[PDB]
Amino acid sequence: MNTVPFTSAPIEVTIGIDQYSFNVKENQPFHGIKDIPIGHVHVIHFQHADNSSMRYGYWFDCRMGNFYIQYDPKDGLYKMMEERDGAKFENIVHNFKERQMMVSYPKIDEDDTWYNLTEFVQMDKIRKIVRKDENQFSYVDSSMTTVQENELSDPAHSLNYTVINFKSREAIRPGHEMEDFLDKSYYLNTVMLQGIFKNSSNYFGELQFAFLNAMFFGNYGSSLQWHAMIELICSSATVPKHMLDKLDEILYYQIKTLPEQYSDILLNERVWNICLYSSFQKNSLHNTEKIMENKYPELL
Amino acid sequence: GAMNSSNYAELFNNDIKLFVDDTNVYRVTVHKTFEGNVATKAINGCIFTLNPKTGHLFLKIIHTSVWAGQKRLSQLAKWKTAEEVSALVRSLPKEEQPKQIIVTRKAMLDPLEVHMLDFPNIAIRPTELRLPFSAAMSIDKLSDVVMKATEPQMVLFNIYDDWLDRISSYTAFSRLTLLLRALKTNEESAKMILLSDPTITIKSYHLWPSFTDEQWITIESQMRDLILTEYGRKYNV
Ligand SMILES: CN1C(=O)c2ccccc2[C@@H]1O
Repeated sequence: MNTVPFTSAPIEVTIGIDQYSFNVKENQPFHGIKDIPIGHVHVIHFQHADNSSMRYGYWFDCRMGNFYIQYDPKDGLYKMMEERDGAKFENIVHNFKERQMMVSYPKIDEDDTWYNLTEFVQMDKIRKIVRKDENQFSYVDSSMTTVQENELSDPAHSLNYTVINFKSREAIRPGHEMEDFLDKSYYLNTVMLQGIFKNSSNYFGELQFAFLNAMFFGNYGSSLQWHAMIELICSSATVPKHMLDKLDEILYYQIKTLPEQYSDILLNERVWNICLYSSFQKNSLHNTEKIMENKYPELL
Repeated sequence: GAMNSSNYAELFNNDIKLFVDDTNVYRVTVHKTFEGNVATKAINGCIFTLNPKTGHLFLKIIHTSVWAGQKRLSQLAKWKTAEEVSALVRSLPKEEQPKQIIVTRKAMLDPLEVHMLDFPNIAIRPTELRLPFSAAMSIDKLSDVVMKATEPQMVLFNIYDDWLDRISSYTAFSRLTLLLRALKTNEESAKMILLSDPTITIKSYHLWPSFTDEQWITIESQMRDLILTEYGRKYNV
């Protein structure tokens, strides 16, 4: 169980750690988070009390180094930094645990939510979507645009999600226009799965990462990507049965965790009604359909 | 963007454009079966592809064999329309290809856009206008060539006859839409107006009677009256 220690908390901020959040007051004795479960990626994220705009945060994996958080008064944000020195880091953390100046990652033993939301998400794939090779952790915020969004402006601050476009030559074989448009299985299985993602776990990992960035940062391009990757599976008549069962589980836990007061902007009415009631897979998402009907019958 | 009355003169500028109407592509009669159920029987249709600046009509005849053994024909018809429009564009020399294709029905947008991916510089546009091109099959010579076709066939016409020798495209398109609107709203009366005098002839290479300028004024007034009468009848006004 690892630790993301903070050097201090100079500005009042709401701090998220995965699906949990804590309020920290200005200059409150706050020295970070302990007992972070090993074996999953994690995200630590921030909303300043004085700018409810720009949520931002850092994706990380404690197996990949000794990360701390230090406030930068010039750039005005809490920054993630790696502590090379395992023993500067160790004696410091040691102190802070002794003074009980760390909050405990508040996992309920029975609770598999975070695993369920991050099952296929790997740090190495995050770092390919979020290109910043000098760090082992990846920064995301509310305003970052996607590569696709940028084709329709700073390339270094982009989310390099795989571009999905249903009215594209990549999506449509010459001479199969109607076939490939109305049944996207070619695009899903040959172009995307076999060709670009290599396997369904990588596909699901990007889908899960896009959802989490939409939920935690309100990142609009991420929400677009999550919906596109759902729609591509649902609009395919031929999908491995194992992917369909896993997708239902994936979506179920995303819909379960979504904040109720965000469903209006996080859920695309057209995609969800098409996927649940019109598409080839309208009868393959039983758990997702049931939680959607009992929680957001308004959208449908 | 969508084509409407605000940008209507754009049809007669020097950017080559085509209207595509798919209303008459998939045509059926509905009848009872021996067992008392209902069945459809297809008859030949056509794609109506019209250059409104020049009058050139590319009438692609859709023979009923196209539908043999196919399911969801109303949906297939839109894709067949898109396939044939794209094939037409590919057959034209580059300097003859349209810069815009305006579809009369919004459901034609995605099929055409997909079939036209190889032509990124051709815009595909809907329209808010309620254009009466469905009534093309009330023009006798067009209906006749569609029904007599025994195989797929493209037939070329100028839907304006020789009018452009004397009037502008804008005026010719207004005259065409008036005639078509009238034929749509009351085919019998409209054809009576055009056809009441058999000594006014139609030239072998024309679709419409050879009205003098002053007879056209009379005819156009009669078509206006027809359309307004029908309008009051529909809405008890
Ligand atoms: C520079 N700093 C580090 O070396 C470090 C390590 C853990 C917690 C806090 C800090 C500190 O600020």
